[PDB]
Amino acid sequence: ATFEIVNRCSYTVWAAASKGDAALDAGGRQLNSGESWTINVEPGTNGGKIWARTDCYFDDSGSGICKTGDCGGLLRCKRFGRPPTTLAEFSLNQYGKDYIDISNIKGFNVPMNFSPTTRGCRGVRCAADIVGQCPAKLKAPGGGCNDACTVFQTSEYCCTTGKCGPTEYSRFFKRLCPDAFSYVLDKPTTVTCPGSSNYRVTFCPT
Repeated sequence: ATFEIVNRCSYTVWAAASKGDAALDAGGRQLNSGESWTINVEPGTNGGKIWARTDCYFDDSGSGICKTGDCGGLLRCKRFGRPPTTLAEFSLNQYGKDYIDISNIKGFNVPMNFSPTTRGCRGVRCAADIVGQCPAKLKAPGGGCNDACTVFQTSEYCCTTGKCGPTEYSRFFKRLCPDAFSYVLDKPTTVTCPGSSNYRVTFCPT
């Protein structure tokens, strides 16, 4: 499957793509403002994620740091990124269908649209100014808006027991972005697409 990753932000981002235990395609790349990078993701990929990283520095070997979304200091991510990270999430070719969503469960750094480029389903978007409106206690000094689990490490925010409800913090993410997951047990906003659809992830779509 192809994913065109497009940076419409006015700032550079370092895109990342991983399924947690491996890179997808090259795993990461710099995207200056306006650039597009198209990756290939193997059919059947389960639990894939794409995200933006901000304020990165990498040496000639591809090792360094980012302020949001850092994946073990690598340009080419093999693992998931450090919160806060707005997440484009997908599982492909799952009994004949693809499943896509956006999640704020690991916080928010960059606004995102995640849409199919082929027929048969809609896209999802979280493009509100979550960083600017972020509750004081969730603001990440390194940049972005943390989720409450990251900040407070409670069973209720992290849904550790698989019993948790919405919270004042989850409701903030949900109010700003109704079409993204705001906590682990949120009413799903997952979209079913035809198996083997192709996609575009756009940072700063509006």
